[PDB]
Amino acid sequence: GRVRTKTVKRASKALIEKYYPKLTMDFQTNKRLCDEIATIQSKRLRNKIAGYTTHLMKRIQKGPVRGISFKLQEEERERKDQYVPDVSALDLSHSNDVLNVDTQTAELVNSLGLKLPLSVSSVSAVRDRR
Amino acid sequence: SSNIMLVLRGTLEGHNGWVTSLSTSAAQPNLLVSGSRDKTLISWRLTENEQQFGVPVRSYKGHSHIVQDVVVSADGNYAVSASWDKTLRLWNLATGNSEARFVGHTGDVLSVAIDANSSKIISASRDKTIRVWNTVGDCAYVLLGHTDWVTKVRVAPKNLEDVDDGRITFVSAGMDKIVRSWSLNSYRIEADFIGHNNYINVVQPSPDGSLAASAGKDGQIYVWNLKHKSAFMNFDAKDEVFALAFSPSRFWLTAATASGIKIYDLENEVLIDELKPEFAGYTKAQDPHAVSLAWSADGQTLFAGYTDNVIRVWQVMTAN
Amino acid sequence: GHVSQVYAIRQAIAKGLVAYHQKFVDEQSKNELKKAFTSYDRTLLIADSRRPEPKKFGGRGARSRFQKSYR
RNA sequence: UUAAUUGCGAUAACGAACGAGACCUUAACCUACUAAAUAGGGUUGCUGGCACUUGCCGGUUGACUCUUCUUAGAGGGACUAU
Ligand SMILES: [Mg+2]
Ligand SMILES: [Mg+2]
Repeated sequence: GRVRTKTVKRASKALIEKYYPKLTMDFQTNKRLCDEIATIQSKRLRNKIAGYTTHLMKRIQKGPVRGISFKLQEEERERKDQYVPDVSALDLSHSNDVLNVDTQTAELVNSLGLKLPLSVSSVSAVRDRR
Repeated sequence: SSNIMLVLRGTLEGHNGWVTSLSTSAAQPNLLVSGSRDKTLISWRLTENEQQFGVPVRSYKGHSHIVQDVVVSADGNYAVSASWDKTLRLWNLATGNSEARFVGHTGDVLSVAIDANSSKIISASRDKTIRVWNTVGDCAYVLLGHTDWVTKVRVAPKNLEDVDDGRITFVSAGMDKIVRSWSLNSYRIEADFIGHNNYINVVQPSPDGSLAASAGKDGQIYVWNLKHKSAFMNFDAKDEVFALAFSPSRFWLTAATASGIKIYDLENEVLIDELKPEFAGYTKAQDPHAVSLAWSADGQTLFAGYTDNVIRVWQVMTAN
Repeated sequence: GHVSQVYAIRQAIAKGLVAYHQKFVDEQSKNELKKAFTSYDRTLLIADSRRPEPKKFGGRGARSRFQKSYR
């Protein structure tokens, strides 16, 4: 029945989020790091904290996990977010500069007073039986 | 050019923790002292008979905690062990008993260095300090200048410096993200080296003593000149380079990446070979990486101490 | 007591042999002795960890209890 | 899921407090440190006996030396570690 209650989990989360570059995969090195960079009163709690910190580090190494965040992961997320394709996904770059619309939206374009390159196609009002 | 292949020839089983460090003496080529996480050193006698490349000779108990760095003496009869109990131990390689117990570091010792002759012991510890001891056991100097842990200190061998100087030059590095040079007689500072993005994990001067190779977390290996005090080159390992080692014969750098062992050919500035042993029953995400590297005296065999508690030796077998 | 002393002598002799072989003989001999030993009654080199449980009030034994009346 | 209102979480709930846990005592493990005629051991004395080969089992508050066990301080050690 080892569940590692609030204190160790929160402390390890903060430890990772403030000291990821210094943390390692090894339990003993992270134990010394916990001794130096954090004032854990007892030593059993220190050991539990280092153990859960190592476990969370291993999970992070496997991949990105919920809850915890740090400078490197947030910067990588922002870099992936800033991705914008140079090629266009709109304005009829595909389908040889032709968009497929039915009659109704064609009349919409017409009555709007605008002339856009359209391509009429009936929508076969028969509906699928699903 | 130099179509040199290296093949694993033996496995030195017998340790019970990660083989953290290795050492070999030039005078005695068939002896290899290895320290592990099992708080014990082991002396190995190398046999050129069959599958096993060596034979354990003596286990050196007496260390309470992790044994990090191991250094053999120049003559090949004494070995200095640095452990995680804040103490250093000098061992007779034949008797098996300890001679001296160096005490004084307030943090667990991470690395130790032997003098060029048998005069001084240089030790690096987590207490941000370096200590210079006699062979008796007392501490002669307390070198400061590092604001964080010092992980590696290995002496730059004096090759042809003028004739003779009686001056002892070495390098030091750790989590201060710097590399420092030190000169001894007196016993004061020398030039600096600031190139690492992350903190330095290990440094190792070249066998001649004019090239210093440093490595860190980001896998950014730097090569510097000490007698010229300038950068020599820079590569990226793109993994966690735990340890690195020059080679006596070839102009090479072995690097213990978190994925395998790279070898960099220095003259051509291009890596040539990669070493990844074949384990069984794993998930390819936690394969046991190398933590200790040591070439033979001639430059014919390579010893790698892994986290799987095993020493593996790659013998150089040039298949034309 | 008697049998506890006997097991103590067993462990003392085995550990003395192993320690002597490690100290002055050879590594291989020591590991061979350990393989011969630990493959038989692991206690031969490892001290037993089981030891008596402190007694508690309300029970004449360390874990037993008194009888209940109930009426 | 946990021994646990212990956690992972989902969420008109958000942050918190007591309890549990943490924490102390005790039981381990320390041929690593400090040491000890109010604890033990070795060598050597001075002796007893038997063996006769230099060895065995003893006695002595005679000396030198050591701390493995016995002690108790600072520490290490396990955190479900791989
Ligand atoms: Mg009873
Ligand atoms: Mg003791």
